[PDB]
Amino acid sequence: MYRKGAQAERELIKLLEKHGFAVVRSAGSKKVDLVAGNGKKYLCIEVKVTKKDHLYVGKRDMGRLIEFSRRFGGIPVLAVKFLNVGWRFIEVSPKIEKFVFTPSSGVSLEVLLG
Amino acid sequence: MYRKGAQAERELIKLLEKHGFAVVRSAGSKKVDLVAGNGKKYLCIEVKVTKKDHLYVGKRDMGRLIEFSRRFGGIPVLAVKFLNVGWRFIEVSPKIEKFVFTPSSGVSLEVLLG
Repeated sequence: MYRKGAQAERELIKLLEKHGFAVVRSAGSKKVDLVAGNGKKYLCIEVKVTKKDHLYVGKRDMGRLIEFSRRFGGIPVLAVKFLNVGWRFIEVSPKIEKFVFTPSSGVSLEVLLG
Repeated sequence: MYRKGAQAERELIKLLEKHGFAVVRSAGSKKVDLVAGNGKKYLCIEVKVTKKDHLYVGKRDMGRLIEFSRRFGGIPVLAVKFLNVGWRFIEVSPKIEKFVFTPSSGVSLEVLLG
């Protein structure tokens, strides 16, 4: 186990924990990368990291995130670390046809409050 | 890096999914083994396996379980697979720290849920 993006995941887990959330990273790779919760809000996260100012994500992966989050009772979140601007969080919808994003598509960790 | 009873954990994941739950297994072994949700109920689970007809559960594990469940906002659950008899569950109260678990002192998956 341990995806190639394992280091990025660890960093996020720390950020989230730093904000009062309990978090676990998945051992298998057929669900979502992380699942977090603080008693009020519940997050199901897919983690990515890029050097560009835009990123393309496959339907398969995003469809999986949504189906999982829906059944679990958590918000389907794509966390992207743009190696220049910082972490951006995007709540994805099944209405989306092509999953390509820029930072303005998401919000900051804090803003993601609720 | 892989824990004993990973086979039992995979087994419990299927059972839960049969009941409508979305579930992930933890990569690290410092939190809880499984984390589940169905849209209205959230479970944080500690998985155990024994060839005996009883199992002593320590203070350290239960304290770890209760604390993580409290922060995450899920029901702390101990799940034990008693070979030659089946799975048994018990929602652990924050007022208990150690105990000997037997198949009868626990409940079936159906009752833990409904």
